[PDB]
Amino acid sequence: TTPSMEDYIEQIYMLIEEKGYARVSDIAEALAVHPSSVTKMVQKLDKDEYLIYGLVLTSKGKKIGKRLVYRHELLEQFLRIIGVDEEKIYNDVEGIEHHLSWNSIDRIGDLVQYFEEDDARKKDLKSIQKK
Amino acid sequence: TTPSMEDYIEQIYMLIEEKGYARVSDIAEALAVHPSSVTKMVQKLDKDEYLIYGLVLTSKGKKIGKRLVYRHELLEQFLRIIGVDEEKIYNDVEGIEHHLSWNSIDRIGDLVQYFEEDDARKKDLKSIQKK
Repeated sequence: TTPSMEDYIEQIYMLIEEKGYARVSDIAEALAVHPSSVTKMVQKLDKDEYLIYGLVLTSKGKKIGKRLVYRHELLEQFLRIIGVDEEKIYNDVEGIEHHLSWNSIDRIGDLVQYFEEDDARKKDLKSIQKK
Repeated sequence: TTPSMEDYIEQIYMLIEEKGYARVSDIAEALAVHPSSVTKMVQKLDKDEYLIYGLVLTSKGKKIGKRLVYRHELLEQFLRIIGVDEEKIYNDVEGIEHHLSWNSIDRIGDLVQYFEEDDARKKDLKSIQKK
């Protein structure tokens, strides 16, 4: 499960949910890569049984894809809550998402919940930045 | 300033602070890489003027090195504070450190300060994990 493989699974999952299907051409455009690079990964994803062949995810691929989408969203919410400039959030998440253990993701989930459940906490955090 | 280059500068800075100098053999062992690779990277750092040649950092290299060590330390503090298993922290930081903008680092700094000025906040956060 490499970072690249994860980016592909996350994108395929999102396209299926968005359009109802995922074409190699839409993946190439979404990730800004050459279609041959897409064909190579797709074959690896099929061999590793994450999907079949247009592109259809297996239960294995769907489970991981849902987790990857959840992880990405959680991390954007994390950086957003702590005050990171919105414009910078996507690129940072795209890079760090692949290097956090599930344990760290669980704890970041708790941290997000901590601030989401009581706005007063968000206000107090903001006060720190103000200094 | 690629992730690999940053790992090298971080290690060189630390070795100089640790032993007083940085041998190529020590950099190789520290990063678990073959000496040949170290030679190649050192030539690049020398060209980009981060150091001169044993290995002595320029003010440019020292400034970056200090910030990289600070960044790594802050990130360990952050994962430690939110409850990540200590054994998992180093590896997560090693990977995410290169993918966080300075804006994200500054905000994580404020977040760590937020929890440090009131133990009650740490307690409330821990309760969420406990639950």
